[PDB]
Amino acid sequence: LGSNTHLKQLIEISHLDKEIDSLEPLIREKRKDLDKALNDKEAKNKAILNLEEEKLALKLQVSKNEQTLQDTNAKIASIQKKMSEIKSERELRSLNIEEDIAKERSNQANREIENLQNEIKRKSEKQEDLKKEMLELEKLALELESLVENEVKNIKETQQIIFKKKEDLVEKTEPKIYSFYERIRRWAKNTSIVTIKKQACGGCFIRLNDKIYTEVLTSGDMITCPYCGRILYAEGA
Ligand SMILES: [Mg+2]
Ligand SMILES: [Zn+2]
Repeated sequence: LGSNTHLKQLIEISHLDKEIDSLEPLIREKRKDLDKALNDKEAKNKAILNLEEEKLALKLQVSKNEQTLQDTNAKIASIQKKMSEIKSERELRSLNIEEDIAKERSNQANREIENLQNEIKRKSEKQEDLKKEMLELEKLALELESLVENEVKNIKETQQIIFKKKEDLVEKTEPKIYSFYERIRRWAKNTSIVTIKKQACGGCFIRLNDKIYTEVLTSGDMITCPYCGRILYAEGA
């Protein structure tokens, strides 16, 4: 089926595969502060541009309010002109009140415009803030980058050395045995070879029946789990 020396050979290889893989989180850890700075800087850059779209919409409102304020003031002017020419003096008190409503609407527009302009200003202040933060983050990225990339390069060279060792080991392995390993590794990755714990597959955790548990411990072969297909071994048999 396999044989214990073939099992040994695959255990050595599978450990070198795990080494190559488990160094991937290491590269990520090494980059964490640097990637954080770069990603925060990009997020703040987007926030500046978003705030610019909001300032644009607000500036459109300022302009719309400004047109109605122009209309309102023309109406005031027109009411006052009518008061000058008058007619009688029924309407002097009447027009004073017409004018008063129009004055109030013009006071509302002036307040609304001032309010919008205030919101615009707060956004421009926030933009200046973000811009300063972006520069601190660039300063940060530039500091971290020299070492981080050297550290990562040294780690890559280690994965190559590990792979070179794998080549040497694979070259000494019965091609059929290796391929049986690789076929399972396609889907199972680094849970390809597992130990028995309790009486269950160390990979799918479903209890192995008496016949199979005995077979793994007693016989000098290499057995696969009947539920998931993984290679199984007793840590010492
Ligand atoms: Mg008056
Ligand atoms: Zn299993």
